[PDB]
Amino acid sequence: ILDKIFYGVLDQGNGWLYVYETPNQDATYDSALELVGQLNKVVDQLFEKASVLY
Amino acid sequence: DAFRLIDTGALINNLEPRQTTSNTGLLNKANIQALIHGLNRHYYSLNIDYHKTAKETKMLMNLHKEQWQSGLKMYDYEEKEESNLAATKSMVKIAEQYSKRIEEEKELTEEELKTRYVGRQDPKKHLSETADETLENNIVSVLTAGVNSVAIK
Amino acid sequence: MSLQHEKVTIAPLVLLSALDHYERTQTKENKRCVGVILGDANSSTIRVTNSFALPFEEDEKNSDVWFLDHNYIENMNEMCKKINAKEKLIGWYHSGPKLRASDLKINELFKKYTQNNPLLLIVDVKQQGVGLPTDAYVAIEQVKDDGTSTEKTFLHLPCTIEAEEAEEIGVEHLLRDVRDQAAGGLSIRLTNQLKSLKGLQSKLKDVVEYLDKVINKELPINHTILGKLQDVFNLLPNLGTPDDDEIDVENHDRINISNNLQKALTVKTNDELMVIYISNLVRSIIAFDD
Amino acid sequence: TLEPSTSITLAERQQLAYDLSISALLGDKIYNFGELLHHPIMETIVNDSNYDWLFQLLNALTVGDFDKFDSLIKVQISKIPILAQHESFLRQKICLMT
Repeated sequence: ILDKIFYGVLDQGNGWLYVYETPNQDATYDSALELVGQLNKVVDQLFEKASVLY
Repeated sequence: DAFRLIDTGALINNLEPRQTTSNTGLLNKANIQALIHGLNRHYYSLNIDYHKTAKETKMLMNLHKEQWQSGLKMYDYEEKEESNLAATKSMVKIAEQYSKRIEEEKELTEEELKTRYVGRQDPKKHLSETADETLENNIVSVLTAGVNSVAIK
Repeated sequence: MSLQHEKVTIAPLVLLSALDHYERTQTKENKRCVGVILGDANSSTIRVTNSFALPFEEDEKNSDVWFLDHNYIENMNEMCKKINAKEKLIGWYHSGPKLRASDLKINELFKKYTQNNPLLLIVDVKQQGVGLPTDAYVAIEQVKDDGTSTEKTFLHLPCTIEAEEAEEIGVEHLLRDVRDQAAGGLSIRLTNQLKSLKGLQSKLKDVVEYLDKVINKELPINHTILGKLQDVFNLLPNLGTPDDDEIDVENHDRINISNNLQKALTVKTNDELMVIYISNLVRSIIAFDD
Repeated sequence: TLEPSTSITLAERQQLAYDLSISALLGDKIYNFGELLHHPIMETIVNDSNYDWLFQLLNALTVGDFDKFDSLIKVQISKIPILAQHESFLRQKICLMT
């Protein structure tokens, strides 16, 4: 499991093995964390231009 | 384009201003030097307009019998997920482009700054355009699914 | 002969032509116009390239009595053969408001010239309905399970429109309108949405009252009509199934992108917000010297 | 497609109607029981004794009544060896229709 060669979980209170091959990842959600990240960096750059106003 | 001869003897009699009397004075041209010689100086041009009735306008404007019933025609969701994925990815790269543009671009002479710090090839404009475009499409997709689920069953 | 009429593409030229001939014979008050249809066949799509009028006087005492000139037909065809030699008889257009059972005998007459199965193209000259002003039909022979022998009858053909590249751009040159059935911008698809839904609502209302007319007013029972409704009930979607739960999940995803993009444009506009205000400060200096 | 100037007699027709009822009962992909009873050949021939019990086996399937089916079968399967060598098809048919 730690190697993630089948990345399942072993239930030791019943002695059964579940194998999970399911995807827990989606492309959109990953790209979205980048895109939001870009905006935070940009908003800081904006802030400097607005110091003239203050 | 439409032409009608003005005779050679007619040019000798200098009757050419007779043919432009009581017109808006708007005429057409096509390429210069050889084309245009023949055009104005040996025949005469008049514009062309297009005539129709309201019966014919309806005939052309119509389309299929499921073209006014094509908003219930949802698409495959594999395609709509392609659309969701492509837009978000691309905008990360034009955002990066946008970060570099606003680091500098604060000295004098706007056009100079825009040439130096890519401000021409404007990523600010491109980024907003893509976002709006995908934003309008997704409000209707949501609206389509919400209708078809509840309306049919 | 055969059935190869699965699709009928119709040039817009022909529709415009049909109305022009109808008026220039000035057939009104339930008079008809018949002209030949020229074009391609032996293709699953039937291509309607051209038409030409035939002299045809239709009676007012009966619908069973008509004059049609057979000698005229060949002359029109050989001339048009000289123009382009891919045009043959593929049928005839009727220009009535709707369908007749005296068109069946005429259909049989045009079967002589054809090497296909005659297309009856009812070109409506009344422009009824927001959809096509064309229904198409072809005369076919059947027997049926009722006990009915050797029927000749018209089976509806779905109608479509195609145009050539030169043909299509002519329309665009003529017209500049933006089309109440268009799926363009946000406001335009909003209108298409409500228009499409009410389109279905109208047709379904007709079936309900059509069913009553069978079972109290003794309209005919037919297995083609009942069988189609069966299909609707059998392939009907269902909610509360695991399909429905995935829809909702797909639905959050689309609501997610929208929410991200809503925030994205607030950044861009707030940038403009600042920059108008910087420009003001500079222009104040300018105004003071002024 | 039957012709209006007869060449198939009424005698021929009655045996044909019988042969079709047999085919529907002992088949495995015939569920058009009522069409037969709605077709003129059988609308008009329901009034002969050897044409009561036969149709009654068709109708038993149509409404899926197992009580009526089991009883008529007892009598007619002894009468008719065709129902008897094709018994297994006959028993299956009422459950599938149901």
